Amino acid sequence: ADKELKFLVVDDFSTMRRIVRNLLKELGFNNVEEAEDGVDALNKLQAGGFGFIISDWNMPNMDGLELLKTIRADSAMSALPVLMVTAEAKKENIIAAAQAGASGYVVKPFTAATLEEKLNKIFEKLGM
Amino acid sequence: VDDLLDSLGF
Ligand code: BEF
Ligand SMILES: [Mg+2]
Repeated sequence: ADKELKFLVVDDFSTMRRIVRNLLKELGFNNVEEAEDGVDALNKLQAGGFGFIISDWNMPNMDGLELLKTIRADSAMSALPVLMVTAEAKKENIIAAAQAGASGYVVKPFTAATLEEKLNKIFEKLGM
Repeated sequence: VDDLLDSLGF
């Protein structure tokens, strides 16, 4: 993946977004923007240029699953990688993530090493 | 859980 790939980090908790942003920076990914929920995320995605989405599961107004489906059902955004992050892994949510087209699914908290591993799995799958 | 995640490629 290009070091300048533009990420959108979506989470309703500002501190979690900051942490993810810092982990990305530690990996060399400096081009990162934030969104506080699915609606806000879609609004910023309309600006174009994004190449990777990392989204939390539980958020008001539009949660992560809802955001993921919206992205996958949109002609211009349908191919964007989306890594789901969740406070708790439940079989039902994992199966839901797969059905909706999640590129990845990771339980927080996670280290930079784990983030790198999950990103690389996605890059490899998609030929990025 | 982990076997599911692993089987799905997550
Ligand atoms: F609110 Be997230 F799913 F941790
Ligand atoms: Mg949340």
